[PDB]
Order: sequence, then structure tokens, then C-alpha cells
Amino acid sequence: ATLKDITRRLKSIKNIQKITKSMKMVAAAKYARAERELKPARVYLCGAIHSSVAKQMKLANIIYYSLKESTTSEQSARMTAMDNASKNASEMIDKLTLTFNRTRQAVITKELIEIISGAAAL
Amino acid sequence: DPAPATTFAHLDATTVLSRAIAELGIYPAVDPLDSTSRIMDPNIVGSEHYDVARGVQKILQDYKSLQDIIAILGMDELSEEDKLTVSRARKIQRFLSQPFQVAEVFTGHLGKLVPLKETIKGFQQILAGEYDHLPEQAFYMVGPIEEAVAKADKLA
Amino acid sequence: DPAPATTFAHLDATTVLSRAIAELGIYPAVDPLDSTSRIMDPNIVGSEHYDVARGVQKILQDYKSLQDIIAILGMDELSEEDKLTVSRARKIQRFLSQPFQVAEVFTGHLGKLVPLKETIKGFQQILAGEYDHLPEQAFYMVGPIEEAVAKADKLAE
Amino acid sequence: KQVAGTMKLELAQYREVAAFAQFGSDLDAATQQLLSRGVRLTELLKQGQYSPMAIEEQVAVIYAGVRGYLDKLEPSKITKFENAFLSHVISQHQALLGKIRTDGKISEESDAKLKEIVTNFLAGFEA
Repeated sequence: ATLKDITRRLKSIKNIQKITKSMKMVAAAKYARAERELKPARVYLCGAIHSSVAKQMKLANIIYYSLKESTTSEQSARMTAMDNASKNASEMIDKLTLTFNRTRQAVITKELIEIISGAAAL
Repeated sequence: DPAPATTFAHLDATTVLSRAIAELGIYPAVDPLDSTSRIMDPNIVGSEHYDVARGVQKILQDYKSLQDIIAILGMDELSEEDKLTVSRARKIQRFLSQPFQVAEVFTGHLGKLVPLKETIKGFQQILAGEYDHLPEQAFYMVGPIEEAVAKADKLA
Repeated sequence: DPAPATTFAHLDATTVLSRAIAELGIYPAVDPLDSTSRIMDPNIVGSEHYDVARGVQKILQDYKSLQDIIAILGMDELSEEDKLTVSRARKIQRFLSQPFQVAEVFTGHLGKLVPLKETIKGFQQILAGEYDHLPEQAFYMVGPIEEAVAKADKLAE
Repeated sequence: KQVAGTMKLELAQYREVAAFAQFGSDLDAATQQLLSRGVRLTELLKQGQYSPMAIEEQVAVIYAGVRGYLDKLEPSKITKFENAFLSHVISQHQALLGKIRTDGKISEESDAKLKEIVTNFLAGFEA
């Protein structure tokens, strides 16, 4: 392990957590708008949206419908995906900080004991 | 770290002052959910005190959760229940502030030394819903709960 | 480390090499963000030189910061302008490498010596957008910018 | 004190959303304005070496951004604006700089005269 390593990972993963955190809320807003417009329609990093449709996949009437269902779904999915990803980043930050502080303490101790052993051997 | 961890062996409580809390104008800047205490035990501070303390703590924790939706996702689709959690929580959070006798000379306001009995009653009543008909500012920088109602009337 | 650390103050200019940069095949493995010079002042090496140099460090530091993020979140989240600076940062990174006469036994390339002006010009042109159309690998291990355009051509099929 | 308190408040809000900046493809006008002020202010915080400025020049430049005058100016230009603007006030507006000093703070008059200078200067700059 290395304090250099942890410190950088920590800096990156802390930015990832905030960024992803923001996306969660953005999607969330889009999801709200999209759901309001989903009312009238039925009277006629997106989680796993893309994968589902593409796997099962391989006028104007339906088009609008799908599109409306699509946007709602995607934003719900994305919201969920980013919410979870920022949570995962949070836990990983906490865990990395713990490792950082164990290493920081072992390093202090280890350097000091070298100094004492050298001193004492005189 | 060996220093703080050795210290904590002897602590019976912690008082946390926060720049954030401060900035909300809540004085003292005591963080209500960070500050902890060992004697905060039913068998020690009594069951009443305990239930009200926890009750305030939870209302605050819930509010925190809800806040994400409130300002961002629009504070409108809030269930009858959620509407009150937010309103009471904000009053309680404001009622947690208090004029100190020490600041008197600067704030030009009598400091209020509030008796444990008064404290328990107040927060108990706000959790209850008895004061759900007063403006927030009425619970801001007061002492005894009575003074909260009094300010309300004066503010209208 | 105490040895290298205490040496710094004794210098007027420092060129700091990095194993990480060497590992990528960028030679010389100079760290553009950790090499300094007392004379790097507009009043000495001049304005054009000074601005270009700071302009290169900046785009390189910007990139360095997006790296770790976009490696997880995917580059698709980058806006056109951002993915534009990312493209030129990598080109600049490669144009910073150079075949050494002394290193021919290792690079398998003919050493190259680039005069100050040419260095300034080329980098200034990359910063300015003038070579957004050449692939990165054209800038890898060449001398003057002109060779970057040649190599770009060279890549036919 | 006056101008500093505002800039510090705005930079702190900026530091909060700062990360979302380069990834906020579709950000709401609320946080979008926070990013714009923040960059502007950050730019005004840059200063070349060997040229320490007087307190009144400091407050005048901070004023420009903290008052939103440079919100629509492109961030890359801010530095250029600052030097030209400051040279102008040091040249033609010594009285204003004097007032800001002597009067202790930014009076209603000074604030009014600053409005006219920045807005007109900016327009010529973007011309």
C-alpha cells in the first residue's frame, strides 16, 4: 500500500461522489417533468435501460407513447444508478480514509523505531 | 489517533460547534445530531427526557432526509405527514437557539437561562403539534416556550 | 526523501523525471508539472514563451484532473469543449516527447534537436487548435511540429 | 470588509458546486449562476508577481465582479479586463480611488460612479 496511492484515489473518488450525486438530482428533476407528461400519454449511464431493449430487440400513434414511457423510465433508472454510485463512492471514501489513517500511523511508528534502534545500538 | 482515542476513554459527552450551524444564524452553533452524551440514558435522565430528546433527534434526522426533495424536487407533493414533519422540525431547530447572558451587551437582549423543566416541556409540545399554528420566528432566539408564543403574537 | 528534498533549494532550474511518464513511453520522462526554472518570467524568456509554457501546463493540469473522473464516469459526459482540451492535452503530452541522439540505441529513431522558436511555435499551434485533425500518434516521438504533419500523412494504411 | 465578506460567501457556495461544473451538462439556473460568479471571482483573485496593489484598487476590482458586472464577460478575458480597467481608474479616476480610501468605504456616490465606469468600460472592451 502507499499514502500516495490512497490520497489520489481519495481525491478522485471524492469528486466522483459529488459529480454522480449531482447527476442523481438532475435526472430526478427530469424524471418529475417526464412523469407529469406521462399522464396524458397513456390515455392514447442509464442503469440498464439500453441493455434491456437491445437484447429483446435482437406509425405516429405508438411513437409518442413509447417515447414518453422511455424518457420517464430512463431518468428513473439513471436517478437510481447515480444515487447508488454516489453511495458506493461514499463507502469507498470512508474505507480508504480508514486505510489512510492506519498507514499514516504505521509509517510514523516505523520511522521512529528505526531512529531508536540506530540510536540504541551505539 | 492515540491522542484523541486516549481522550475519549474519559469523555462522558461531546459538544460540537459547527460553522454551518452558525451560518444558519442558530446560536449557539451547537450541532444537535453530532453532540452526544452517555448520560442520555432513560435509566439516568429519566424516560420522559429520553423520549423527548430522541423525538427531537429523529424529527431532525427525518427533516434532513426530506430536505433533498423539498428544495430540489419541489416542496409540493409532500404527504400530509411530511408537511408537518418539516414545519415542526424547522420550529424545533429554531427553538434550539437561545440568547446568552454574555452576549447581552452586544445583542441588546436579555440572556435566557432555561431550566431543564422548561426545555423538556417546550420541545415536547412542538413534537406534539400544539404550536403548529405559530410562525417560525416565534421560536427563534427565545428562552422559555412561553416566550415563543409571545413573540408569535407580537410578530403576527 | 531527505536527499533529493534538500537538494532542491540549491538549484536554479530543476527537471524532474517520472517513472509513470517513462512507463507510458514518453521520453524524456520529464514531468511538465514539476519541473521549474528561475528564468521562467515574462521579463526574461519573454511574453510569447511565458504564455505558451503556462498555457501548456494548464491544459495538462486540467486533463490530469479529469483523468480519474472520466475513467470511471465515461468520457461521454465531457462537453465538446472539454473533450477538445482532452484531445489537445494528449497531443501536447506526446509532442513533449523527443528522440534523443544519445538514445537511438533505445528508441530505434534518429535523434532530433529542436530550436526554441520551433518548440514555442508548435506548442502554440496545438494550444491554438491548428492540428485538431491529426491523430495523437503523429505527435509521438518527433522533432519539429512539421514532422507531426509528415507522420500524420505517413499513416496511410 | 464590505466587498470581502461578499466574495467569501460567493466563493464558498461556488466551492460547493465547483465539481459539478465541468459535468453539469444540464444545470439549473440556480447553480449555473453560482458557477459563473465563482469563476469570475477566482479570476479576480489572480495577481501577477512583484506588483502589490493599494487597498482601494483592490476593492475596486473586487467590486466589479462581486457586483456581477463581469458575469457575462468570458472568464479568459477577466484578467485582461482587470489590468486595463485598473489602469483606467488609476489614470482618470484618482478622485474615485481617493474617495473610496478617505471615505473609509464605498459611498452611494462612489457606488454610482463605479456603475457608470465599469458598464461603459466593459462595453468598449467587448467592442
